[PDB]
Amino acid sequence: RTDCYGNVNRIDTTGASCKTAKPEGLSYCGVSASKKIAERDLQAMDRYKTIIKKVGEKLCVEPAVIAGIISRESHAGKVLKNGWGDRGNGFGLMQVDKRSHKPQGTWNGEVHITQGTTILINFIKTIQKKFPSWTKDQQLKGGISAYNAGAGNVRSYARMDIGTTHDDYANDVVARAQYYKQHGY
Repeated sequence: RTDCYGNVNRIDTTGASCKTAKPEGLSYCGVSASKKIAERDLQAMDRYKTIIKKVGEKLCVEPAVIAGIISRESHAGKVLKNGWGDRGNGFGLMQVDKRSHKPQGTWNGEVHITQGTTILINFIKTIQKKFPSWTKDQQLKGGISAYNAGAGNVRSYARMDIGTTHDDYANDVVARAQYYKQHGY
């Protein structure tokens, strides 16, 4: 159903770096900061809950992981302009980069979340192949990190997020995702 690629609850996380938290207005960092940021985005997220869950169920990925990416990438659409990110390259709740993939659908619909989620799954698969001695959940983590920085950037489990935006991509996302999971996603 939703567990084909792992369980976010089983992944270890150090959460948001201060590079991510500060700018969001927090005076502290880590897992609790991630969750606080996730909570500030819940109401906006809730607007798309049904769709997030429908796509997760379709593709056999946890809806909370999709929600976590959404929060991180666009704050559930709050920082977008007609679906575009501030540099004009990312499109949609999940911020598909127009330079790498032609964007499909409306910015906040099922087509878009499908596309973004598919890209994610492809990164997961690549990591599964690249490190077949990792556990499924570890692989999920690596797939999320790659979503931000590419598969090439994942050379180990411990330092995967170095080189991602704020050096905390997946750790942050996973912490946000754990908050979501707690909230019915």
